[PDB]
Amino acid sequence: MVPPINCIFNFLQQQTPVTIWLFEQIGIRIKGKIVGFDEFMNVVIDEAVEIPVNSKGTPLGKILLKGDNITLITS
Amino acid sequence: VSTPELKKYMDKKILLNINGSRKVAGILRGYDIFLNVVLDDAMEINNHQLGLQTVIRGNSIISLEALDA
Amino acid sequence: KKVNGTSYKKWSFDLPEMSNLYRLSTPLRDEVTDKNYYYLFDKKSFFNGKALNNAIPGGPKFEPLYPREEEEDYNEFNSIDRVIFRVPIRSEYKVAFPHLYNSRPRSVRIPWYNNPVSCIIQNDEEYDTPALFFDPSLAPLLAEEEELILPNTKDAMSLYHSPFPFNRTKGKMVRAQDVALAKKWFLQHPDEEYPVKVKVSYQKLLKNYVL
Amino acid sequence: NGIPVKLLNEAQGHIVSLELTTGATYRGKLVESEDSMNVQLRDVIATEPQGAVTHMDQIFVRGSQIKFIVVPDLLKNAPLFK
Amino acid sequence: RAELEELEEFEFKHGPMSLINDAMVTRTPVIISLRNNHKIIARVKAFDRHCNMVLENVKELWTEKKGKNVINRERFISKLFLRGDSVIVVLKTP
Amino acid sequence: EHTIFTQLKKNIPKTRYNRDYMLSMANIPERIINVGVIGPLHSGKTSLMDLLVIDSHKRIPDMSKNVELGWKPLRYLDNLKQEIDRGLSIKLNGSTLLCTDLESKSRMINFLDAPGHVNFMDETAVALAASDLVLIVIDVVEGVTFVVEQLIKQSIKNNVAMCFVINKLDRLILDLKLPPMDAYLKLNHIIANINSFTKGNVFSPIDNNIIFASTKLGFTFTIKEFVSYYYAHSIPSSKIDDFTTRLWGSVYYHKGNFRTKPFENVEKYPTFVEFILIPLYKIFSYALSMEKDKLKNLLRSNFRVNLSQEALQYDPQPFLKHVLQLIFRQQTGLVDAITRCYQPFELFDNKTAHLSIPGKSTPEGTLWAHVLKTVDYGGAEWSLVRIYSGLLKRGDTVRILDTSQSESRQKRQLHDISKTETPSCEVEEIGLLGGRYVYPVHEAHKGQIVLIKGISSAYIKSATLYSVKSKEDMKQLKFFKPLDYITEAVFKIVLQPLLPRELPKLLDALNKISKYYPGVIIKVEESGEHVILGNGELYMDCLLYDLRASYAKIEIKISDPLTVFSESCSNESFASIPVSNSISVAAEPMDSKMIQDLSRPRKLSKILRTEYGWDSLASRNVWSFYNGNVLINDTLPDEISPELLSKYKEQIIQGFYWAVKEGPLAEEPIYGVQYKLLSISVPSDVNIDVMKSQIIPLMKKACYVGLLTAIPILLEPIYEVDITVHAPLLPIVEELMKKRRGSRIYKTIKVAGTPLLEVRGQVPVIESAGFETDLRLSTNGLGMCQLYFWHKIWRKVPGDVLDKDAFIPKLKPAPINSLSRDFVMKTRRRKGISTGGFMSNDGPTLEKYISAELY
Amino acid sequence: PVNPKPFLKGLVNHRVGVKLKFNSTEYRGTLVSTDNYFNLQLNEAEEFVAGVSHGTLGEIFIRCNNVLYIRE
RNA sequence: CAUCCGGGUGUUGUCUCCAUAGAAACAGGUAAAGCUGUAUUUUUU
Ligand SMILES: Nc1nc2c(ncn2[C@@H]2O[C@H](COP(=O)(O)OP(=O)(O)OP(=O)(O)O)[C@@H](O)[C@H]2O)c(=O)[nH]1
Repeated sequence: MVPPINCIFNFLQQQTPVTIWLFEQIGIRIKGKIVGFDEFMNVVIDEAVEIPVNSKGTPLGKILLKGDNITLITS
Repeated sequence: VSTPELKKYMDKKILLNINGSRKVAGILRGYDIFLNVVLDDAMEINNHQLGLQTVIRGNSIISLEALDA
Repeated sequence: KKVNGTSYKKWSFDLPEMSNLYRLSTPLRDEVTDKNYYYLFDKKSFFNGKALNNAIPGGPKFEPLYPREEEEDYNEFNSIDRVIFRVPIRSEYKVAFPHLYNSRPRSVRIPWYNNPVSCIIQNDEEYDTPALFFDPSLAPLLAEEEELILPNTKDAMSLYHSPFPFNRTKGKMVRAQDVALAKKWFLQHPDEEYPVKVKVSYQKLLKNYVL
Repeated sequence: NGIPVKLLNEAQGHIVSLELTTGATYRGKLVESEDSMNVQLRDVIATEPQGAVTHMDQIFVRGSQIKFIVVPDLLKNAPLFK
Repeated sequence: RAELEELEEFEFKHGPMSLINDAMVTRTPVIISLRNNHKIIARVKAFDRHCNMVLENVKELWTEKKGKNVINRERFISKLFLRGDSVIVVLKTP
Repeated sequence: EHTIFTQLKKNIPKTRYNRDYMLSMANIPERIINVGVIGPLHSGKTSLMDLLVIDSHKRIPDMSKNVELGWKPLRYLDNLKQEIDRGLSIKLNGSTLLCTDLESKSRMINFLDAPGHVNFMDETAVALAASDLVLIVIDVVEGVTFVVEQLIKQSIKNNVAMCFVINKLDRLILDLKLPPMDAYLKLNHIIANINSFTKGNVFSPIDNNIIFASTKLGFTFTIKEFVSYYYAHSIPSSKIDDFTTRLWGSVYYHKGNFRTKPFENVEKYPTFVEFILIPLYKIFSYALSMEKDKLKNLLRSNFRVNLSQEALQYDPQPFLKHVLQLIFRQQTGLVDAITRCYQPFELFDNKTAHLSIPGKSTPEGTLWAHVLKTVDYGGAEWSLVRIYSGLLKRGDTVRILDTSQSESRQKRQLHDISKTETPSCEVEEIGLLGGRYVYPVHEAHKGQIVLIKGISSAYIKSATLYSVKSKEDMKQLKFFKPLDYITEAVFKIVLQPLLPRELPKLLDALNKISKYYPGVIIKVEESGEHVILGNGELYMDCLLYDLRASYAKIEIKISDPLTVFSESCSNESFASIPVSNSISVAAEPMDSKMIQDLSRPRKLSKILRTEYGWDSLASRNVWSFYNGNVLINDTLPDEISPELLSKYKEQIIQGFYWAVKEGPLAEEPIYGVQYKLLSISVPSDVNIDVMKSQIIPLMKKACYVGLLTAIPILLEPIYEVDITVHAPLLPIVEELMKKRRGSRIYKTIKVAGTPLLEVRGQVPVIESAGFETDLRLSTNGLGMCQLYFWHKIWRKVPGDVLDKDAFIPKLKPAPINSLSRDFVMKTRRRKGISTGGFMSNDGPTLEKYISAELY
Repeated sequence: PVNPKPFLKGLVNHRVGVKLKFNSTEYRGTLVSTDNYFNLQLNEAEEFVAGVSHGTLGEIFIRCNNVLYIRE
């Protein structure tokens, strides 16, 4: 077994490309690299990039995305 | 308090029905008490793949229907 | 309030008094109440013996209760040269397994077959201790509500373990011509290092009871 | 403890019915549940909110996204309640 | 429990729940945004962990509108309790 | 149809839970736990079952005043006159109970009360077969006796989930008067022992496997149950599991809401002791010893339970029991524990494979059930049957197969790999267990065990019933094996009927006995001497009573008790000489370890052999053993590999089988031999059938010759012997042992925290003959002996058979060398082999025994 | 190494912008203080209506649950 | 089969001690007794 927390930690260690989907919002996505970790799914994510979904790119700085509105992680 | 008993679904391909009439696929790798899924990454429902391994949040899950019996 | 009234028909006690009474009795009615003591000395056993015309060295004997008719007359079954006499096959057995070792059991009751006993009964000050066992190998729902052992409980347990009268803390009353005490000594299988006359008397008593 | 949860648990094994927040009714043998109504079912049909049905083997469901769970009439008689 | 309460109070005094407390103390008219499009211009009275509020001299502002239409309506209420989940942003106009 | 059913329902106890609901539940599997309560003699499993029954029902009929009070125990599942009077549970009379859990998930439980007394392991075996969980029970005091260990071992064969119930806390509290710490220690020790006995799993109060109890005083609990009742007020719901976990083991609790640090400070009394055992002790002491008012107050405060006005005026023991009942509520804790134990259905498949070979099931197309036991619940013969898959409705016509007809069937199927159903059965009625009634029901269902009334005619002892609808279905089907009735019969008795005008009646009764008691090899012999192999004395006696009172009602003669001896050799064979009316064979004594293994794919076989007895490759190749006796049959000459005459073996070994069944010395079976073929001089002119026939006698003859050569012996069986004496009476026991011929004391095991020297032993079954009674009398009602045969341990009957001088006395016992022969001669006489009151033994053929072995 | 809460703490007395749930509207203001539950307090709060400064509210307090993300 | 020697259970009546109203609650107050109770993913922030 590999828990979610463990996975998150691994991702953090790596600093690999991460693509986050937002909760109750299909059209927008985020793409960056995991810097932080918390007791909840909340994590701080430098080098982030907003993405409108293919139903390209947009400008975006460094961000911490809150735990409640996450859907996907991958790294 | 109780852990979700998904030991029967371990290392099986599962159609994760998630929020907003969306879908995810992939083989099940791990889980915890919140229902946060750890799975090997697959396509989003023609069809197209993103990521190598994926970690889905608990609240987003509407269902996770077993593809493999 | 420890009785019905001056009629003296029902009685009903508390513990300490009862315990005291039991203690007082102890010399007189020390009937050994480990049920197993009476294996082959229960009434049932005696009855069986009677209907089998069979003894126990301690137990009573009778007129045989059916026509003593032999004449089995040596068949291929029950020959000398067929069956094998490794075991002596005493009477003790024949009653302790009436349906097997005795053939043709007419009117023979099924007897008991009980478990062993493990107890401490001592006349010392201290209580609740491992006296003569073997030793082992290696918030709170109540704290400080009680300290576990009282003062009465030393004897309470003993009382609980006891013979008929005492184990009950209440009861009915009995004509004093009732309440045979010698009963309980003559039932108790006693016969080792008593003189023969005593043994005979005991046997007689048993017979009287049993019939 | 949650008496409806208890009821659900008891029902386990029965051909239960199950509608979500999305409005998609399932009907089938209940496999397992938890304190939070995290259901599983076997040999289960799945009705789409619009109309069309779809058969499926082993569904897992999350109680937060479950609206109401229909149990057969047998469990009315006994024996969780009193 | 008391200790916990005290701690909470301290936190409020220090962190993001300080401003609201201050406002309450002062009792000034303040505007509150909501989920369902309701600008609540009101006087603060009560306050707790969950950002629920007892409000006085309350003036809600919305737009009753089935399109195409543009209407701005607002009503006065004497005393009004409020739940925290509805609230997005509270602001003190000096 | 309906009226009759209604009537049946009426003649029964009305239950606290609804029977209809239970029935409904039984439709759905996973909601039916089949449990066999099983333990040592007088564990109090029957008592426990009674408690459960009481809990279930509103009011029970024969439940008198005294029993209610709690003086006499009530065994609701004693039933039968035999049992009521005897004190032993003596058959398998269980019951079916809807029980709630800690967290009330209702679940229907097929409970089965196995007997404890060793001589009824038959029943225990049956229970095991039936049951997928097995409630082992243990007496705290007598501890984990060898018997318990054996049961555990044999349950891990079956295989089954092992919930433990440590019953008789009361005895360590009250009788042994242990300090609470001491009691705790004892419990720990017991647990450790249990674990040791077990191979794979671990058992402890945590993880709901142990269930602490005392049925006399009438209370069972698990830690979890206790927590639920009396540690939910004080703690939040998040830290309850943790608390429970903490509770067991070398763990202490010094003041702190809610910590609880392992070790330690100032005062002793661990967590377990603190939060459980100590409380129990307190309850006991206050219940007996304290003034009542204070106790009542305490019970109002600490436990939230109210003594009624009548209950205050109870006598101590009854009162104590009542108090306990009030405390620890109607026993759901036990149920919960059971549930926790049963995986479920990971094990189930394995268990079914074990019973009836591996493969795969077929649900809808065909139903199959294991006819387990025939019994007499409501006078008439019922059959307790576990429907494994499918659903068996009333009046359905059903296939049947006695597990004698099982192996053969399998073989036939294999060979196969016109329709032919050999017997049938119209299912006249079906119902549930039990205790003192059959609750009649239309549908049997996959999972539940049920008494069926039509099933009997065709089968005896055990069986497989089914209802296929195709050839494919038939092919799919597997057949249950006969139950490994663990102990295996030894103890012989020969019946005659006193007035042989009624031999027929006896025969009829005998059949019933065979059916009803399934550990009863009843051989009908050639000379009208009907024979009964019981497990042992008590069992036999019980059976006799059943026969002589109920199932026959005749004056029935009964031989002094014998045993079956069996034929084996000490030295190897020295001359394979053939016979003609042409094969020669000769046999070697097998290695002890190998024999033991046997008692408990060619390449694989070879490997196994190598592992066991250091046998070579050639040896491995040659072998082809049979019967489960055991003998081993080796094809070990030179020419056989080139020859196709020695090829085609299936026919050849029939003779060998026969030989094994009925030996030379006694026509009493062969054991513990490795046979070796040395020459098979087959002529040119075949006529194949004729040749086969010839071989069938000839092989047997050859075997006999080999045995003769090998310095053969009759083997006695030995009873392994439990004796639970009070310590200082061990010398008496020793003396007793010395007094008889064969006997041995292997190990005096001191039981933990008792005066009871569990002094295991060996005794030859022959010289037993009421040994138990002797032991008990000598040891003034102390040390309940138990004799048994689980091991299947045989031994030499001391000395040399085939010696005409031998002995002196007829009526008396004979000396040991002499005895070697005497038994044999008597056995022969019994058989009808010798001719005369004076006679001898010798084996043809030929040439005057090779000129008396060349002088 | 850099967790979220410490980052947040660091970002006190500095510019921040916050996005919302339904009827999404960006903010822009200097951060006064924060807590464990992520309720915010800003000074000079400008209202970016999808990247359009509609109005300047000034001294404001944002409730945590509607918040989407934090940015410089 | 019967004979005594004892026994309960209620049906009653009679003799010696313990009692003791002729009716209270609504509407809620006072006093006591009997049970039920701290927002960050699955319920109510
Ligand atoms: N001291 C003590 N005695 C008990 C306890 N449980 C049962 N007994 C007594 O010991 C005997 C055993 O109870 P049973 O239920 O008859 O034993 P069993 O389990 O039926 O044993 P089998 O007859 O072999 O089935 C009875 O006479 C009970 O009164 C106990 O916990 N403590």
